[PDB]
Amino acid sequence: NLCPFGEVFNATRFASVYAWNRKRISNCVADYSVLYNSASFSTFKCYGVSPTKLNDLCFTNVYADSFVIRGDEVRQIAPGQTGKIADYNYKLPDDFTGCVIAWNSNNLDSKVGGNYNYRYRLFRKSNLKPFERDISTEIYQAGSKPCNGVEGFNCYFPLQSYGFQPTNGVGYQPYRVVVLSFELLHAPATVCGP
Amino acid sequence: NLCPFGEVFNATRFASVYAWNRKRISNCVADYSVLYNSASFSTFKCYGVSPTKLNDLCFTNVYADSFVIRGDEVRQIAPGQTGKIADYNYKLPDDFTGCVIAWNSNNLDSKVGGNYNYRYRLFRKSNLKPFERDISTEIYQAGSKPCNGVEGFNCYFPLQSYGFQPTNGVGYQPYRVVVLSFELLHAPATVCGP
Amino acid sequence: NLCPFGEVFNATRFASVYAWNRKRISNCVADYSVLYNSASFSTFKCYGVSPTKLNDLCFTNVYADSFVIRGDEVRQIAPGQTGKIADYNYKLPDDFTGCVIAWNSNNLDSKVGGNYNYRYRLFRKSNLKPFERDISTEIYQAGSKPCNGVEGFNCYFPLQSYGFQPTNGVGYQPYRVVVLSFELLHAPATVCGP
Amino acid sequence: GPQVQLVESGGNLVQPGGSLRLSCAASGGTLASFAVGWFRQAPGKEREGVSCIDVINRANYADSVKGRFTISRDSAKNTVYLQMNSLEPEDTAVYSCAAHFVPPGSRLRGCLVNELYNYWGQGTQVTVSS
Amino acid sequence: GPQVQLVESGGNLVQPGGSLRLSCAASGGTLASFAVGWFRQAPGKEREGVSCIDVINRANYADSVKGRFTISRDSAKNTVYLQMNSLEPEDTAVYSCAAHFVPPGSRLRGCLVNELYNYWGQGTQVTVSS
Amino acid sequence: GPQVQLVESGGNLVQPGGSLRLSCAASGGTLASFAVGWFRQAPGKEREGVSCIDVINRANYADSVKGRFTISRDSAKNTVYLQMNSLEPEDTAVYSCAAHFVPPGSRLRGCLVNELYNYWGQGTQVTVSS
Repeated sequence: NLCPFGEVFNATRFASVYAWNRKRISNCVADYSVLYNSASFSTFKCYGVSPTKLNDLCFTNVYADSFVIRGDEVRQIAPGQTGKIADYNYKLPDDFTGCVIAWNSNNLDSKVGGNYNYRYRLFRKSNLKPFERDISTEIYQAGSKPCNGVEGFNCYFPLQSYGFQPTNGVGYQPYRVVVLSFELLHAPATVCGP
Repeated sequence: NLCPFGEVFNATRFASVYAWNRKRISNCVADYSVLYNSASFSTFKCYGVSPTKLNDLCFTNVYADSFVIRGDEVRQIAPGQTGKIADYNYKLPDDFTGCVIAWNSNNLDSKVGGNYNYRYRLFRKSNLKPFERDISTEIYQAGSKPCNGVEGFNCYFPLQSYGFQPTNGVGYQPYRVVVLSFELLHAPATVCGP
Repeated sequence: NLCPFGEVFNATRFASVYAWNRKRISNCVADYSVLYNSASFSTFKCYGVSPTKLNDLCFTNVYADSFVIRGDEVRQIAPGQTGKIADYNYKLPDDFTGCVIAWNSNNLDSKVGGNYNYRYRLFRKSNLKPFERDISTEIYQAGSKPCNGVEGFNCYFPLQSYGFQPTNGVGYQPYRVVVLSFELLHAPATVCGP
Repeated sequence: GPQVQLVESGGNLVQPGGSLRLSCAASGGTLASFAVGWFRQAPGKEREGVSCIDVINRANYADSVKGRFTISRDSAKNTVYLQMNSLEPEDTAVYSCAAHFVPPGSRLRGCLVNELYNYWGQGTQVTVSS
Repeated sequence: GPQVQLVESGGNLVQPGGSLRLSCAASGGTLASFAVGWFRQAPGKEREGVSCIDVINRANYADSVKGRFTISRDSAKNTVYLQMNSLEPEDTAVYSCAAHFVPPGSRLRGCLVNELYNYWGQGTQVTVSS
Repeated sequence: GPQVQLVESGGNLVQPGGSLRLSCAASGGTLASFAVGWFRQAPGKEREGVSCIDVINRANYADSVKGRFTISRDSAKNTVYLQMNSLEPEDTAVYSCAAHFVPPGSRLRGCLVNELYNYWGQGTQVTVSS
């Protein structure tokens, strides 16, 4: 009956941002204040709310979105951003109430030869809508010649790998990100607090 | 803000009808009359609603389903039809309030050697339910021997390709189809008009 | 228009429990008595509901989950069970109102050389939530060295085949299972009685 | 994939009395809508049809291979297999794949009776020797 | 598939001192529940087991190949690879695949002490020469 | 996979004037982020690059093969193909695959100007003979 936050922050691997992972957290009594005790989070921004004002007011939905991106893209995890991540991978609504936690995962997610197992979407014919997920892999038409499923010049495969190395700089190091969404919809209550 | 319906109508490739695509409109202001001006649509049928009182009526949901079928099958995209498409790929309910737009896409979807990239379901043990989508590819038992996953006599793969060629006759030419369903359910409203 | 229970119980193939199948039964009047009259069911336990009140009761939704397991695991298909099945394949909530039907399918699902086509999940880092479905195939860390996607010692592929042979004993014979979940929400009822 | 492509794999050097399974991978459409044939070209000799299968999955064979070869369909992988048994040295050839579409008003028609296909593969060589 | 089949691929003509990776793909069940072994038949000689792996992924090897050959498991593709290095001419053989199911009460148990297998492949030939 | 591996398949014995398509499968990352090149070493001769392709999908070729060989990218299968036409006996070599990562600030740079790659495959041998 406990709220299992341990699984969301202690995991061995995270999702790729293009195929980002969403987990519903329902039917749970939670303690939220003992999570902020970890002052090792390099990023911690909450929208429509202050970081210590949610122990009595409850909301019906709690989603744990999580993925990995590199240091220079973490700025895009916010309502109203642009860039490959914000527009082609993970987009937050403008009226988004929730929190954005990020921390540097270099000792975990990189290896000496490079760790090319996390991917992102480089190209897309239009921006995502908020919380849309695109897992398709069709050839991207970057020119006036139609690509016709075949790869070639101006006909690119839309997904790339991040190259994560321990000697990379901060803008190029892996950052694990978790977005908590507290939606204002109506349904029987699921999530409690301290 | 405004809803660019072009996203549903302008695509380079369409879905196969058996795996028909659905695009939701979350919250958008639309202009409906300047689309009906295109009298170059081979089909424009509206059910449960008046066909030119479309800017005054507001609706809770707006779904744009779209796919490709051949010309002689367009008769089947309607409430209460039969045929492989209506029963095994895309079925509309009998109380369907919405519109069915279709147009001939020969110059787009055909190729001189044939275009064999669009698929449909030929066989199914039972009819779909309204707005059901069946993407499975299990061997179809058309005889008395059980198929046991193996293809052979009376044991067929359920999906076929359409052969779209520019010289085909109209009943065999590709038709792009877009279906708009206007749901009146209890939830926040999404799409209005001018 | 009738509620199709025959199609859920008379099917040639069943799902594997790890990728168990779900079918919604909606917008239909159901026939319950001609199913309970069949005393050829090896198991028929109902929770939160009486087995002969189902002709007076209307329900908004009815879900038909089905899969195959071996005989002594049938004990685990109940609210509050443990074991590979209950914890890693198919878990029922404690507040489950519905029925669990099982019958021995040795004459169908066994083969003289062994039938290894049904699978189950052997390992998992945490228990499922009620009605969660896990179809992923990540290498399971059974040791202290990280597995890194590669199989080896203490680094196992999570899925196994059931070995169904006609000479197996009952605890090792295939049992087809169907669970009926009768949902009551505040919404129009869809499935009533005769 | 703008056109139907056909790729053959599985060719090897094998021994007399060996066995071998060739495959014909396809892209561009559902191969379950095409009639598929296998051909061989021995060194210096002309192409000869060897086997075929139609959309109803019925096979036909030439007599020089009948009883040794089996044509088979796996369209969940969009391929057609050619299982070759009891290989003797005179089976040394380049084995090619070929296909043509069957439109709805003709699905009940047989194969290696037209013996004319629009789409070809480049072939995979099989050499049978000691 | 009604029965477990095993197909071997990767056979080629290669050079002494070369290397080559054979594969054994399976259908009909999860290969991660079977003990898998590799055999070779050189021309005119009897089968010899060369390598095997059990369900907890421990490998055992023949004396003729220990240190040159590595058997390994990729069951997300339902296959078992045999990495063969430092090929000498006397490795010219037909390399076959073979498997048997390990039921739950026997998951801790070794291999090539159970050379009895229910399921065989047809073999893929490896020829090593200059 | 902790590391990027590259496996080459398709090597065969083929006839002069034949054709053959080699493939380079990859695991561990998206091959569409790596520049990929093909090399050969004939018996007794030194390794030579024959073809390469970069992340914008532009190809380069050696003169010994220019006009006959085609490098091509199929990133839905995470592979790079090498179609070899008009094979002459002097194409008999071991064909190896090789790749290195292209980070974002270098996506426009070309290829076989990187004759140094960080990841190699073991090679599949092609033999051209009568």
